[PDB]
Amino acid sequence: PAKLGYWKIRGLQQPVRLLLEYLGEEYEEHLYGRDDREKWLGDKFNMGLDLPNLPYYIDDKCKLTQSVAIMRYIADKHGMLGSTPEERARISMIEGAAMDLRMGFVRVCYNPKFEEVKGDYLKELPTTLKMWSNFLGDRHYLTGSSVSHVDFMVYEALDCIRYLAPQCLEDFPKLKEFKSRIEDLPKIKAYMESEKFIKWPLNSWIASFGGGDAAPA
Amino acid sequence: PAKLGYWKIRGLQQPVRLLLEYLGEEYEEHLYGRDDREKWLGDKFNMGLDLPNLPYYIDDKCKLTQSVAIMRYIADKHGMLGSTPEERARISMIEGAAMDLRMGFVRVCYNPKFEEVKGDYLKELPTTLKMWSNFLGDRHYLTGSSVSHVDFMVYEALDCIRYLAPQCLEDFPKLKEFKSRIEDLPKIKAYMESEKFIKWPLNSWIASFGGGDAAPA
Ligand SMILES: [Cl-]
Ligand SMILES: [Cl-]
Repeated sequence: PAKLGYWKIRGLQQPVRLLLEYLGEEYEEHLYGRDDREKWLGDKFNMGLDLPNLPYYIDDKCKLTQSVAIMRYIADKHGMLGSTPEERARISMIEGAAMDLRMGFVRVCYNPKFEEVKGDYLKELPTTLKMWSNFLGDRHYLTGSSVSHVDFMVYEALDCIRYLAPQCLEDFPKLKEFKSRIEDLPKIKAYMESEKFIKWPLNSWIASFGGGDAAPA
Repeated sequence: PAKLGYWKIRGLQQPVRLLLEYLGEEYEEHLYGRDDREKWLGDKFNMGLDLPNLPYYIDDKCKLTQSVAIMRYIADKHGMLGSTPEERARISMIEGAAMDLRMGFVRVCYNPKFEEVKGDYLKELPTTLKMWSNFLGDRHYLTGSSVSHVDFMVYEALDCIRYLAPQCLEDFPKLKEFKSRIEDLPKIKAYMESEKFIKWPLNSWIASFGGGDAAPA
């Protein structure tokens, strides 16, 4: 199997987890707990990684860091990246916008004054969600009728964002719909129920939101 | 034949500018000045962009946002992205790491309390550089002996960073040589000496650092 590693959090790794599970690809993941930082600092430079970082992916053929590069590699092996330069670019665009969606949630959650700036993120949030809703249109998924790694990225961002704004998707039922379609996919549903599934934390433990040891309610 | 658009700043667009200039590709860019926020918002949803954002790229066969997606499209047309899944993935990794290098500089430059957080950034900066230096080794460029879009990304991040830490490259002569090699590139040197070159600001005008209406130092 492929070997992966990350913190025992959702973060940037969830979408790759989801992708692998969807494709039924075999993997084992080394999970670094909250108090394993020092442990990583000594694996970091000894796995043969060109640009050491978390997450990583290691198999017989390839050694990789950068979560989207990892997803893209897995997808590339299954011919999922696009058949033309314009198809591939379009997927690269959705991918980058998806990262923006996730990272916008990172930069609000890692504010030292979180409880006094969440008011503004949430104000610009509907505009951002409207853009995604419009882009989806009547398609089942972001790139057409087949699932793409990009769908797992957006899915994860949406499932995270709703912990802050639980009702954010009420105005965007095509995004809600999209969200459930992903959750209801047989391999994804089975996985979301499994022992291996990580539901918390969203971000690293130290974040003002999306961290800690338990979800808020 | 190709139409682009961005703020009249360096930011995320420089590497695409550089790439186009290097490849001798023909293009014309709409530049939004500091007094043009509202001019952009009036264009933002009127150009047929699937996911409206800055920068954008529009031509005969394709409309795009996301700067790296744009660079990847241009590079894809010239067969520069990799011949195998593992080659393509490794380029995708360097690309992501390059974005981390640039964004770490963003994260410090837009930080409300700049002079306070620059200490920790400048503290970590050598470990990051050391990583890039080690990855480069004796190669002329990041992916071998040919120039990649990835090289322009790292180049731009390095040229930006030295305005915050002017000495940072002296412990790393190979990176220093990489800088020169790119600047020495015939078509690059030319564009950099042209009237088309945006030299400042590095980030948006409003940043704590790399900002202002012009700044020699
Ligand atoms: Cl399934
Ligand atoms: Cl040249």
